Amino acid sequence: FIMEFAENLVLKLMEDPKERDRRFREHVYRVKDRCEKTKEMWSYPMRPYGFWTFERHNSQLAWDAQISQVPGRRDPYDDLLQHYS
Amino acid sequence: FDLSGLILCPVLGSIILIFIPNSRIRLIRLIGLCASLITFLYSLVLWIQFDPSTAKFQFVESLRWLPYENINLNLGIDGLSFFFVILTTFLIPICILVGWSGMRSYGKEYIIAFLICEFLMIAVFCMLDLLLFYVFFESVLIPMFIIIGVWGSRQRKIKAAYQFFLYTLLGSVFMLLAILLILFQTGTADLQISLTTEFSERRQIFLWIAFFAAFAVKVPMVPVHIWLPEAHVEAPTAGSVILAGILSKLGTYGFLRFSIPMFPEATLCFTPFIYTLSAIAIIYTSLTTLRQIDLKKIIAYSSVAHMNLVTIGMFSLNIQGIGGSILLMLSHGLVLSALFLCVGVLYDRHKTRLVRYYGGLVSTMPNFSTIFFFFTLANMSLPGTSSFIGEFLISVGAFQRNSLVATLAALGMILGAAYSLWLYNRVVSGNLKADFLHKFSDLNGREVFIFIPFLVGVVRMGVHPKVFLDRMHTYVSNLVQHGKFN
Repeated sequence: FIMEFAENLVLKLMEDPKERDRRFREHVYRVKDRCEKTKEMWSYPMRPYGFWTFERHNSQLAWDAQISQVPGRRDPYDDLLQHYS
Repeated sequence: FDLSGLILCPVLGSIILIFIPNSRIRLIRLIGLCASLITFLYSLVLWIQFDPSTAKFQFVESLRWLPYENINLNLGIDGLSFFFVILTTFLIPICILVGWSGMRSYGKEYIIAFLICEFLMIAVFCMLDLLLFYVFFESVLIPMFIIIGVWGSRQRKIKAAYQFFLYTLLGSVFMLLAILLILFQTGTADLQISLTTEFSERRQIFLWIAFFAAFAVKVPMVPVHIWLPEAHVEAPTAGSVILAGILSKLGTYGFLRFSIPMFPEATLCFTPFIYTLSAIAIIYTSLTTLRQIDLKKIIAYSSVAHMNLVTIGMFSLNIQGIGGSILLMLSHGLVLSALFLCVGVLYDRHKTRLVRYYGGLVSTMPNFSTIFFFFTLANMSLPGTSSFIGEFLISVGAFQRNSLVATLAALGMILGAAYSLWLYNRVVSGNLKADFLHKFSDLNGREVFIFIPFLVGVVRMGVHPKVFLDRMHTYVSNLVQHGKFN
């Protein structure tokens, strides 16, 4: 009965071939999906397309529109007309 | 019973030794030996649960190293790496057992370095990720260099360590370039995807060239073998055992795993190149082993010749050739370890390596003479030994592939039966030189026990190689069948 117990213990050891194959397939599919995702992540250029339209990059326009009435940068005719009216 | 547990066993013992005072040398030795033996038994339990039927990697474990870029840590075995894992795990406790007598002078750093090396070896052989495999591949460089430099016999240890480090670093660096190129091309470093993805013929040629350079630094070929004899000569006996039976086998493992199946067309294109390199290396290295004066140099050049036989046996892309290559890898690890242990015993007794001083050791060391004769026979590849099994299977594959290179490799039989016999006769046979050596002692209990597993392993793998052969036929068949679909 010692050999029978040893065989049962060895069978309790090892791994289920069905579970091993399923895990292998799942792991390979996951790696393939993630690697194509990382390749498309790397494919993007460093300079974005819309960077010239971004609000953060176009920060001078708002400030200068706010500050356009300061005497240091006024159009002379604007000052003339505001004096006239 | 998992590979992560196998990797973590040396770590716990290493930490325990790090946090123990150096004055408790008995405790340090006992704990290191216990950790090594526990890891060996754990690896054996992993052996009694290995499935030789499937071709998939058996105990696949996934850990999150980098969630992006697909460099997650994958731990797995398939049948080829497995016997190397067992070999390293078995050979580590032998290294601690060797320095048992004078371990206080060595200190706990010796055992800590060897345990860290064991950790690195298990990590290398249990890996399904190319980048992490390279990481540990080059990690093994630290402990061996430190061992050679710190515990070398004489001042040439500095030059030997420098040569070893520089050669291995250059090879590893070119391999790193190739691996990063593969990563950028494929999007992942996973072994399964790298095997199932194509490469351009020019890209295959360049990547294979880089990998071949990296691995040929490890496995000694014609131009890059000169660093190995000096490294063995200047390293301690345990360091020589490790460097002979572990690191070269690492190199040939990496080559066989990542070069042959990944780049089939490149391997076919470069197959005559490695055949001629291996034949030239075998003949030249055996002939230069014949005219040598240092024991460590003799066994180191024998290592070079047999490793070149291994690499001549892999591109014989058939079951016989590849199985013989793997079997002779294991057998040569055992035989090199045993021969370097014998030379280390001789050096520890009488602090010299030249064979001019030695002679007539039958009358004073009969057990050592018997052990040395058996292991010189194993190096010679006498029938009924594991080295013979590997060599004959390699020659069968080489004759099925290319008769000329098979004959050139078989010419190594005559030369290997020459220097082995002549060295054994010089050292053991003859009359005592009482003027040079006049006090002698035979092998003691510790050394005799150390030699016991080597004899049993060699005899079992030679007389009945069925277990080792059947544990890898599936992987060998799948590896040869990888390129084709017919």
